[PDB]
Amino acid sequence: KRVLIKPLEPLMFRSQGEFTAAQSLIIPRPSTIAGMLGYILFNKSSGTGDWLSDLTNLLATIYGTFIETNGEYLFPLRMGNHLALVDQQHLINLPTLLEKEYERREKGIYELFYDKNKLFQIINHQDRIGISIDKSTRTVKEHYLYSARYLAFKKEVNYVIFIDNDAISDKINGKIVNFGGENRIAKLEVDDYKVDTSIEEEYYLALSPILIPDEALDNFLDNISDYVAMGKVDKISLGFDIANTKRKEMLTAILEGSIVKRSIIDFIKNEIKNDLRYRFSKYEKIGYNTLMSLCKLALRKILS
RNA sequence: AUUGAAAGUUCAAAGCUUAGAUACCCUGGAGGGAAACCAGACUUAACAC
Repeated sequence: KRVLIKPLEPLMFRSQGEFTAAQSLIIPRPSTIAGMLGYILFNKSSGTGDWLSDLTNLLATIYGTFIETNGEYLFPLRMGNHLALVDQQHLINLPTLLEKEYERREKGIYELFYDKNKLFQIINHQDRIGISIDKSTRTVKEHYLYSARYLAFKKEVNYVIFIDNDAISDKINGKIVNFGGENRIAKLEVDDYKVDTSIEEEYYLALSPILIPDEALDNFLDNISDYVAMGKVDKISLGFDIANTKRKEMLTAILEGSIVKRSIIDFIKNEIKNDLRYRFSKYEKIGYNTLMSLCKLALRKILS
């Protein structure tokens, strides 16, 4: 039902190329969680060139990711190039604060992203530099000096997701998994948890990157205010497929932690023919289009 | 079936070099070899009567 991913050690979720150190994301993308879960549930017989088909077959609908620090729940929130983790008690008045007056707008939002921001109390950015040594000289092998900015945790942190199917939630319990990038470790634990679904509010929080079908890109973009009140829109890669050893895709997405307006739902519902409808239904199945209500902890997918 | 897999911050490297516990500094100042004390005490023996 509810799955807590507890990182045993600093993590690495590489983003935006490798070219001082390569930076890590705060919240891992849903493709990473889906890939770890499929890695657990894998069987070496269902192979197909469609990574997400073989991945949707291995599991069920996964709901987006947030932070459980110590009983508290933190949620991503971005204003544009400004990520933060806030407890939902500060998301309540947010829509009121959105089309509130100007100076009150900046007062409130910059009090949220700076003092109410619980990111740095939780997250440290730990640069790690490694090298490679040739086994006969015992001096650094030439050209092998790499760096990466890992995501260290000051206090114990969990990533929270919700999975619908309860059959896999038995062979997922207590598994030690290779969560993330350069061979780091996290533990999964499964617990029964109660979460509402599909509330009809006006302002939702993108818990996961809301994908855009690359057909309504111009449509969605040239009038952007109609769908997102605050957040970031960026072209993101969908990761790396283990089977064929390639990058996955690139799609414009509404980065997790954005504030979406109810209209976006109907918009996405009107711009998908059967083909890409099935495609993006799969995408949502593995966990991309997850919304939460600023009211309370109540999730819903956009299409499903 | 994870923007993945793989990769030792490793190698060489003397806390060394110059550098005086030295300079100035009286065992001196104060302090009576003094205080007390009789060169004195006393006659005895013998026989005669």
